[PDB]
Amino acid sequence: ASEVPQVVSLDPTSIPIEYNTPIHDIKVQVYDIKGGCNVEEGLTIFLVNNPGKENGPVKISSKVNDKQVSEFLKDENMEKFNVKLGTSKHFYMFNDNKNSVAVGYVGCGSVADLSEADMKRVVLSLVTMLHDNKLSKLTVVFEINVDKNLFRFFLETLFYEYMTDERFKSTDKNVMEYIKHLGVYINNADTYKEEVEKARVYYFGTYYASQLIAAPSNYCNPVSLSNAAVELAQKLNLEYKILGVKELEELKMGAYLSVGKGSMYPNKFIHLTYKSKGDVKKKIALVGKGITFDSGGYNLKAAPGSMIDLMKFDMSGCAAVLGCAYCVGTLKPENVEIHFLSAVCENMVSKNSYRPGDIITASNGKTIEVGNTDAEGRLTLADALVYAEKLGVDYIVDIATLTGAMLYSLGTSYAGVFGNNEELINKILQSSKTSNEPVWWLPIINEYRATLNSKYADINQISSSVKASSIVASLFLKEFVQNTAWAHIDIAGVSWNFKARKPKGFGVRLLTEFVLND
Amino acid sequence: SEVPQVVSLDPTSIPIEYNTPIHDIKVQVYDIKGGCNVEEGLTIFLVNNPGKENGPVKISSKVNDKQVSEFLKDENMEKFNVKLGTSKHFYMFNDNKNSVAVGYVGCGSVADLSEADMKRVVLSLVTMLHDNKLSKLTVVFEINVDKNLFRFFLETLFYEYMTDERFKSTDKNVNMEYIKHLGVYINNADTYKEEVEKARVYYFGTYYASQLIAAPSNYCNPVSLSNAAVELAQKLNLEYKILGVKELEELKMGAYLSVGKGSMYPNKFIHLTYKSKGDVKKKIALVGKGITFDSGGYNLKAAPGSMIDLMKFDMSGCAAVLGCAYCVGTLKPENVEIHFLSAVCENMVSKNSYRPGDIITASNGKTIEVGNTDAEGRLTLADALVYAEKLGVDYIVDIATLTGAMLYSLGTSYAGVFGNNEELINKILQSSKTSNEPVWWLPIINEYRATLNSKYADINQISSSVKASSIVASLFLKEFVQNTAWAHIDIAGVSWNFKARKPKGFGVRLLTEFVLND
Amino acid sequence: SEVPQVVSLDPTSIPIEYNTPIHDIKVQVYDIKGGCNVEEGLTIFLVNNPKENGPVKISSKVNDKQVSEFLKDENMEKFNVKLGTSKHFYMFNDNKNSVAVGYVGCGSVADLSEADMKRVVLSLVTMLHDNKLSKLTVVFEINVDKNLFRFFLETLFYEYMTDERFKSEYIKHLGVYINNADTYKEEVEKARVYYFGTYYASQLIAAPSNYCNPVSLSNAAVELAQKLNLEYKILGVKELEELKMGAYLSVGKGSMYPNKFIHLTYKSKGDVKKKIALVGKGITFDSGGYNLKAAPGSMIDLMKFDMSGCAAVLGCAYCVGTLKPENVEIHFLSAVCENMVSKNSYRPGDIITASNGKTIEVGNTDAEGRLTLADALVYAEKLGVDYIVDIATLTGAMLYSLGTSYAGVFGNNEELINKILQSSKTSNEPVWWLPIINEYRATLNSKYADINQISSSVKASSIVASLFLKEFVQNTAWAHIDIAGVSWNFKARKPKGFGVRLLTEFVLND
Ligand SMILES: CC(C)C[C@H](NC(=O)[C@@H](O)[C@H](N)Cc1ccccc1)C(=O)O
Ligand SMILES: CC(C)C[C@H](NC(=O)[C@@H](O)[C@H](N)Cc1ccccc1)C(=O)O
Ligand SMILES: CC(C)C[C@H](NC(=O)[C@@H](O)[C@H](N)Cc1ccccc1)C(=O)O
Ligand SMILES: [Mg+2]
Ligand SMILES: [Mg+2]
Ligand SMILES: [Mg+2]
Ligand SMILES: [Zn+2]
Ligand SMILES: [Zn+2]
Ligand SMILES: [Zn+2]
Repeated sequence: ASEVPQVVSLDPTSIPIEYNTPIHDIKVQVYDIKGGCNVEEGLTIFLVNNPGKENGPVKISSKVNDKQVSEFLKDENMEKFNVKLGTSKHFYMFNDNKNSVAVGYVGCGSVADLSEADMKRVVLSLVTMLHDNKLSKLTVVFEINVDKNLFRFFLETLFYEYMTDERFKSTDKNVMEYIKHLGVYINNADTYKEEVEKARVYYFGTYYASQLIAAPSNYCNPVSLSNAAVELAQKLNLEYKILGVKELEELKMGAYLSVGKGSMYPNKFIHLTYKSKGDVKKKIALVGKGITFDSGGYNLKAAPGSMIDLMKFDMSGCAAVLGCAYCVGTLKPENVEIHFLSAVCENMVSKNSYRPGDIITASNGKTIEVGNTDAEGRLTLADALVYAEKLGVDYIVDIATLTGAMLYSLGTSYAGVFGNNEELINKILQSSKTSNEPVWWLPIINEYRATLNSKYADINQISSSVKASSIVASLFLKEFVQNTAWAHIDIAGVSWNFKARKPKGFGVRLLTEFVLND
Repeated sequence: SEVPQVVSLDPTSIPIEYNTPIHDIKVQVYDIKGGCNVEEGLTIFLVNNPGKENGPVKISSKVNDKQVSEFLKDENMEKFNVKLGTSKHFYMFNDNKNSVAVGYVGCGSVADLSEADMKRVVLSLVTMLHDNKLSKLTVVFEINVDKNLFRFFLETLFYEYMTDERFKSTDKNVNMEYIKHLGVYINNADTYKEEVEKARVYYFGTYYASQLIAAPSNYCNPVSLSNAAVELAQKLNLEYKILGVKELEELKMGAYLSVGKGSMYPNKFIHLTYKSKGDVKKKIALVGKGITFDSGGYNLKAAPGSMIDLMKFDMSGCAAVLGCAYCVGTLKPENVEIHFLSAVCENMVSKNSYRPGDIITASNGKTIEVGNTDAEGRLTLADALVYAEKLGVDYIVDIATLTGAMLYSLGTSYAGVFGNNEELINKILQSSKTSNEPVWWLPIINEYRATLNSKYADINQISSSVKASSIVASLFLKEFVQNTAWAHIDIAGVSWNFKARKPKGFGVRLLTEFVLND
Repeated sequence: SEVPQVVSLDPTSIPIEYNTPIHDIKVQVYDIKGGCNVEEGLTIFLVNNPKENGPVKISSKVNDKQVSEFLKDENMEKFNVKLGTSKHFYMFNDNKNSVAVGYVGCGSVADLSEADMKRVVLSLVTMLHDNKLSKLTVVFEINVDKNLFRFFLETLFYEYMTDERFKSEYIKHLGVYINNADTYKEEVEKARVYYFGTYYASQLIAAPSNYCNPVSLSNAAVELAQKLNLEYKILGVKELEELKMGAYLSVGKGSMYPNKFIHLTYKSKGDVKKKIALVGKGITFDSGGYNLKAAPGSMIDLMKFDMSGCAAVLGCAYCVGTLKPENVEIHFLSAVCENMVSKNSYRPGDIITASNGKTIEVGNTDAEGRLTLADALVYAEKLGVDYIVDIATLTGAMLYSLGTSYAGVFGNNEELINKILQSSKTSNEPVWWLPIINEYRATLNSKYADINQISSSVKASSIVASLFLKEFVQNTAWAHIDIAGVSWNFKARKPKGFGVRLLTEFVLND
C-alpha cells in the first residue's frame, strides 16, 4: 500500500469500489416448468419465440397454476401480440386469490438459437421493465431453448445491465430500488441450478473490471490501481507483490519505465498469484495492459477522432485480468497456478517524458527505437511479457486496448486474438464460445516483420510503412516471448460500450473460462 | 505574494502606467455661440451634411478671426466633402499674424452617428494627431451629440491616442509627443462639462484593463495579476482579500483548483469590495474570467484557427472587472456595495494537469465530468459563481472570453448576454446603450440541458451533441446559481481588436454604467 | 462497340500483349543426383543454412573443374545466406567459355513462405534484368512443395516480364536442377499458364482509365472469349434497363462511357457436376463521385486499379479456358462502369432500386462498388449456380485490418469459405477468413428506403459492406474477397494481378 501523491488536497487518494452490490442481495430460486408457474407478487415475464414465423404470434405454452391468469394468457388473447425480438408487453389482472398480479412477455424472435447479441437485446428489454417500476420480485419463464452456457450468460448479463454505478454521483443520485428476489422457470431445472452462483461470480468480476475502467484517471492512477489490486488479493487470499521503481530499475525494465517517466505517479507493476492447493498441472500468466491515462505523450492525441477523452479506459486489459483474479480466487480451480500481471503507468506530457526517437532498452536487453510515444502499450507489454516468461509458465495470454485499427477491422463486437501457437489460440476461441464473449482469430503476418528493422536500434517500436497496425503491434510483442505458447487479445474496439456510455468489463469471463476449462 | 521564476530574467510584476500622458492634457470646454478663437495648434471642425450623401463642407460656427473666417467661406470649402471619416488640413495666418492649422473631419450624412461611426470619426482625428508635433488640439462640434456620445467621443479619443510602449526598449517612437491642451467648442457647453472628467475616468479604467490584457503571460500570471489587483485596491482604498490555495482547498473549490493544477503559478482568487457610505440598497457581484494563459491543457489548442498565440487575452473578463473597480472606486457611487471577483489561474500542460475524463467536485458539491480541458473557463466560473452567491447579493454578473463560437454568431462588434432574469438582462442592455459598448441578448435554450447529463458524474462540462457552444456554456453556468438574478456576458469575439492588434478593454464602461445606473 | 472520344487523340482500345518473351523460354528440369552442367549462361544456387545468416556452402556436384573451384567451401564461406542476399561472378569454364555463377540466400528456415520465395525471386530477377544472358539455370539446394515450385516459376515469369506498352533481351532457356525432378515437370506448363492469366490481369489493371474504360474493357473481354472459344454476351444500357439494374446503372450515370456488363461462360465437356459464378468489381476509374476522393490518403491517382476484381476474373477465364478442367461450368461476370462527377451523376441521398426490387439509400457516392455488385449478385443468382464468389477492391479499411499482404474473405457458407482457404494454400495467394457480424446489420436500417448503402456509425467498413452484399444472395453459397489492400504493389509501382491463381485453383480443385 503506497501513498497516492496529490497536487491539491482535493485530489482523491483511492478508487471507490463497491463490493457488496444490490445484485448480491437478490435471492435466486430456479423451478422446473413441469410443476407449473405460480404467479404472485412482482412481475412475471415469459420469454417467448415463434420459430419459422418472423413476427409470429405469442402463444404461452407453460402450465400456470392459476385459473384467472391461465384464462388471461390463453391463445385467443395472446395471438394479438407478436414475438418480434426485443418487443415487450405488460399485463395486469387479479389471480385466484383476488390479488392483483403483473405479467408480461419479451419477444425472442423466430430463430431458435439466440446469439449472444440477440440475448443481450432480450435482456435489455427485460431491464427496461425493471427500471422505473418499484418491484420486490421478478420471475422469468423460459419458453425458449438455451444451453447451460447461454442460461448463465442470460443471468450475468441481466445482473450486469441492471446494476447502476453511482459512485461518482453526489447531487444527482437516482431517487431506484432493486428486486430482492428472482425466480426462474425452466425445463430440466436441476441441470441449470449450478449456473446460478457461477453467473453471480462472473457478473461481479465483470462489474469489478467495469468499476475500475469507469473510474476517471484522477481516481484510478498507477498507485491507486495497484493499491486496489492489493486489497483484492487480501480479500481473496491471493499472493501479491507490487514492484516499485527501484525494483523495476534493478530488473532493467527500460521500456516500461520510459513510458511512465512523464507521470507524477510512480510506476507500479502488479503481480498476483493464485495457486491450487493440490498438484499443479498447468501454469498460466495473464498479462493486462495497464495505462491509467493515455494522452499519447509528445505524440499527443490531438487528431480528430483520437478520443483523448475516453483514455481512462486504457487500463481495461489490467481490469479484465483483475476481474479474472476475482473469479478465480472465488471459484478456486484445482491443479493450476495463475499469475495476474500488469505493468501499470500513466502516459503524459512533461519536461520528464520520453521522446519520439528515444532509444530505450527492454529487460531482455533488446534496444527499441521509439517512433511514436502513443505506441506506449506495446512497450509496457514488452517488459511485462519478459517478466511473465521468466516465471516458467505453460501459457502467456495478454489482453490490451492496443490499437484503434481494431475499430476498422472487427469493430465494436468482436475482439481479435493473435498468437504464436495454434493449440493455445484454439483454447482461447473455445473459451470465447463458452463465455459468450466473441473473439476472432487474426494472423501475425511475418512479411511485415522487416518494416520493424531499425537503422540504429535492435528494433522499431512502430512500422513506417505498414498501416495494419494491430498485426504490426502483434509482431513487435512476439519478439518478447522466446520459447512459450503466447496469445494476445486486442480489445481496443470492444472494451467501451459507446452507445451505452459505459465499459463492458470485456475479457473477464473469457479469461476465467480459459483458466477453468484448462 | 512572491512571483515564482524559472530563470532570473523572468519578470516578477506587470508593468503598469498610472499617470499617462492623457492625464496631463488640460481640457477646456467653451460654448460655441461665443465664437471660436483660433490661436495656435490644430483646430478641427466636426461637420456633416444631413441628407446629402458625400455633400459639401459648410462651416457654420462663428470664428473670431477675420483671416480664418475668410479661409473657411463656403466658396473655398466647396471642393471638400463630408464623407464619414474623411479629413483635410488647412494652413494660414490669423489676425495676430501667427500661422495656425485648421481642418475638418467629415461625419457623413446621417444626423445620428452610431458608436461605430463615431469611432471612425475619432480614428480620423487621431491620424491628424499622429506624426505631427502639436501642443494643442481644438475640436468644434458642428454635429449633434447627446451627453453619452460626447463622453464616448472623449473616452475614445483618449484611448485611441494613447500608445502602449511598456514593452518597447530599442524601438520606442522617438517622435511621439502628446498635446498638452484640448479645447472643445459645443452648443450648450455647461451641460457637457460634467462629462469631461467622467470620460477621463472611463478612459483610464479601459486603458488599465487594456494594459493587463496586452501584458503577455510571462508578465501577467495569477500571482502578478492578483498582486496588481491588491495595489489597485490600496490606491483606491477598496477592501481586498486574495484567497490562496489553502483557503481555496478549505472552500472546496475543486473545479477552479483542477484547472490550475498543471501551472507553476499558484491559484489566486481576487476579491475586492466597494461599499458606499450610507444606506446600501443594491449589492452586486461582478465576476471576470481570469485565465492568464489558456493553452487548452491536454486538449491542446493545436487545430488550425485555434489562436493559441492570442490566449494571454483569456483574462479579459478579470481585466474588465478590475477596470470597473478603478472607475467605481474613483467615482464613488452612493447606495451600493460591489464585489469584484476573479478566480485567477493558468491552464497548462504538465505531469500535474487535470485530464480529459477526470471527475471533479465543485464547491457546491456537484460532481463534474471533464469532457475537454479546453472548456476550463466555465469550471473556474462555476466555483466563482458559488462563492458570489454565498455573498448574498442582488445581482451576479459574469464577463468572460468563454467560447470561440461567439465569432460565428455575433462576430467582433457585439458581445452576447445570457441570463436567468429578464429585468437584469434589460439593465445590462440599458447599460450597453449608455456606455456605447454593444451587447445582444442570446437565449439559454433549455432543450439542450439533457446533453449535459453525465453517465457517472452529476453533470458534464461539455455537450456530446450540441454545437451551440455559447448556449451550452451558459446552461452549465446556470447550474451554479441557485436563486439569484444572474447574467453572463460572453466577450470572446469582441475583446481583442484584431485589425488594430490590441485589446479593446471591452466591458469596463458597460459594467460601470450598470453599477452607476443602479 | 465503338469507344466514345472527346478528342481524336483519345485511345479507342486497350493495348494487350498476348505473345510475350516468357512464352519463348524453353524450360527443362533435371534431377540434382547426377550433378549439374555449367556449360553456358548464368547458374544460380538457392542455398540456405538451417546458423542464422551463416555462410554459403554448396553441396551439388558440378561437371566443370573451374566452376567446382569457385564453389569450394573456402570461397563460398565469404558469403552468407541472409534471405535475398546474392552474389554472382563471371568466369571462364573448362572450355574457356564465359559463364556466370552465383547464389541467392534462402535464409535459415526450412519451410519458405510465399513471402520468402517472392524475396528469393526478386533477387534472381535483379540479376536477369542486369545481364545479357541466353540461359538461366537454377539449382534447388533447398526443399520445396510441388505448389511452391510452381509458385517459384510463376513469380519468376511475372516479375521478369516488363510491361512496355505505354513507353515510346530475355533468356531463351531455363534449366532447373531439383531432387525428384520427375514429380515437378507437370508444374512447368501450368505455371506458364498461371503466369499469363496473372500478367493479363496486370495489363488490364495497369492500363490507365483513358485506355481502359467500360467500352474498351468489355471489347477486350469479347476478344479474350473469342481467342479461347468461350461463350460471351455483353449487356448494354437498354438490356440493363430492361433488367432493372438501377443500382448499377446509377453509378454509371455521370460517365461518358455507357455501362457494359460482361458475361463469359466456360462449359466442360462431360457431365457438369458444379456450376460457379465468379463476379469481379469493374469500376474503370473511381473518382468517388460527388463524394470526391479529396481527403489526404484517398489515393485518387491509383483509382484506375478499381477494376482489379474484373481483371482477376478475366485472367481466371484465360487459365480455365486454356487448362480446360472437366465437370464444371463457370460464368465470369463483371458489372463494368466508371464513377464520375458530372451534371448527370448520382447524388448523396439518392434512392435507387436494385434489380431484385430493394430500394437503397445512397449515403456515400464513393461506396459505388457494392451497388454495382448488388446488381451483379442478383444476376448471378438467377443463373442457378452452386457457388457465387465475388472479388473486389471494395474497402480502404482492408489496409488497416489485413494490410497489403493478405486478402479478406467473408461469406455465408463455411464449406465454401473453407474451399477458398484451401485454394489460397495451393495458389500461394494468401487469404484470411473475416467475420460477417450480424449485430452490425441494424446500422443499415434506412429511415426511408429498404436499406442503406452505408452505415453511419460502424467503422468496421469491410464487414458492413459484406453485410450489404449479403442481402443480394438469398439461397446460394456465396463468398466475397476484398482485395483493396492486396491488389496494387505500392512499393514496386505495379499490379500484383491478385486473385487469378486463387480463383483458378478454386475452379480446378472443387
Ligand atoms: C501509433 C499507432 C501505431 C498506435 C496507436 N495506439 C494507441 O494510441 C494506443 O496506445 C491506444 N490506447 C489505442 C486506442 C485508440 C483509440 C481507441 C481505442 C484504443 C493507435 O493509433 O492505435
Ligand atoms: C471545448 C469547447 C466546447 C469550448 C472552447 N472554449 C474555449 O476554448 C475557451 O476556454 C476559450 N478561451 C475561448 C476562445 C476561443 C477562441 C477565441 C477566443 C476565445 C471553444 O472552443 O470555444
Ligand atoms: C465510403 C466507404 C464506406 C467506402 C469507400 N470505398 C471506396 O472508396 C471504394 O469504392 C474504393 N475503390 C476502395 C479503395 C479505397 C482506397 C484504397 C484502395 C481501395 C472507402 O473509402 O473504403
Ligand atoms: Mg497511446
Ligand atoms: Mg479553453
Ligand atoms: Mg469508391
Ligand atoms: Zn494506449
Ligand atoms: Zn479559455
Ligand atoms: Zn471503388
